[PDB]
Amino acid sequence: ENLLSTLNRLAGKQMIQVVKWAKVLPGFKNLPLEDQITLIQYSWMSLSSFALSWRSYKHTNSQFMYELCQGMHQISLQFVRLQLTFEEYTIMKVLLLLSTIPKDGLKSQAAFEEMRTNYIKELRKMVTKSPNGQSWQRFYQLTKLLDSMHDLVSDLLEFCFYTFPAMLVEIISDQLPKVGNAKPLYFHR
Amino acid sequence: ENLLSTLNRLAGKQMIQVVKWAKVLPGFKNLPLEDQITLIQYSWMSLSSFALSWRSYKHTNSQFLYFAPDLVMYELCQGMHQISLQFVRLQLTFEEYTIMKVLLLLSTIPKDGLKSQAAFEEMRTNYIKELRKMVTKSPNGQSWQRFYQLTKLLDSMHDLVSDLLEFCFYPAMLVEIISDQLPKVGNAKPLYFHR
Ligand SMILES: Cc1c(C(=O)Nc2ccc(S(C)(=O)=O)cc2)cn(CCO)c1-c1ccccc1C(F)(F)F
Ligand SMILES: Cc1c(C(=O)Nc2ccc(S(C)(=O)=O)cc2)cn(CCO)c1-c1ccccc1C(F)(F)F
Repeated sequence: ENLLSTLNRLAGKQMIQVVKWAKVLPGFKNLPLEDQITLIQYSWMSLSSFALSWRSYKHTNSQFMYELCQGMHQISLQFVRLQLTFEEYTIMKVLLLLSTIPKDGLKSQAAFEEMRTNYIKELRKMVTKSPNGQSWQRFYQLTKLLDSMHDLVSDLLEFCFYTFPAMLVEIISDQLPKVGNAKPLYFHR
Repeated sequence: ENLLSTLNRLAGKQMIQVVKWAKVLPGFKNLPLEDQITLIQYSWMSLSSFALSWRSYKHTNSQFLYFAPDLVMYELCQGMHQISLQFVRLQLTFEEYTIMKVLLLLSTIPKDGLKSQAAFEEMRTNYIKELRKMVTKSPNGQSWQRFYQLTKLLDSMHDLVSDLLEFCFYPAMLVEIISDQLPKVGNAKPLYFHR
């Protein structure tokens, strides 16, 4: 009984710490607030898998739902193969945040597409400086890894839409709403 | 101890029922979501005063401030009771209430301006026009007169609550119901670098 509760409570501790991180990313809180929410929601499983596999690779050197956990452990091993930088994690994290959208599209697809492109360019630039042994190779791998991140979580998004709150919506809109200062509008001066 | 708790809990019951009402108003949920929130926030005391004074005039014919059927500070309540009496003077229609309510919702903004001042200014204008049209059909006893009164009444509604906005300032509930229908949660399209 106790196990599945704690992971849904750690999931919650982090989902609030993701918001705080995303809200410094350039041009995020400059998106529509509808979209901020949608983009964090849709990404979350891609985002978590990466983050978990990362802390595997960093903390216990890729040592520590076994159908489903096996994937993450497998990626954390890939991280050692690539000797992934932090830079490459934080960028690839952002990219995952922007890799899952609704088929409908977002409020401002135009704004979103610039942001994603902006970041995809950061990666491009960032691997004409940290490859191994040319740049184009490093790019092919980091990209294909981000893709396989979707495949890992491919069939487990419906199975989340169950577990998928009033918590985060508080912290996202928190800083953006702009609450003495009030200007009332009169019909006669 | 018990009194001031219940009014802050009736305030909360209504704050959620305002959201649901606003979200059918034409061109509201078409505003920025930042603005929906700001507009409901800033208006709330203008909005409540009108609504309370209205249920006075409708339910008990302007005798007691009918806070609810579950309930049939006097510096401040005196104002509302005073307005509810004005309502009888004008024999205010429901139409005139619901429109004037919307106008109050769009009558208080931050001096900074909203995310989409342009969008907001069209909305307000749109509704100010509804009034204008709506009192070239329900006056008494010419149209221009009825406008002067309903407008000056919406103004006095700001004066009534003039100094009590700080005292309100100085939640996670409504933010849930506003964004509720607007965010658009199987359907997911993941974006691949290689097909
Ligand atoms: C533990 C967990 C987490 C989690 O911790 N995620 C996380 C995301 C980002 C970061 S970051 C970028 O480094 O801040 C850190 C952590 C998300 N979920 C899914 C909940 O809907 C679960 C969960 C719940 C129930 C069963 C199974 C699992 C699990 F996903 F673990 F398999
Ligand atoms: C009761 C109340 C209400 C209230 O019920 N408002 C309301 C708004 C719209 C509608 S509608 C359009 O018809 O749905 C109905 C009702 C708002 N506040 C202010 C709270 O910040 C209080 C309150 C709390 C504490 C002390 C004093 C008061 C009071 F305002 F009453 F003086």
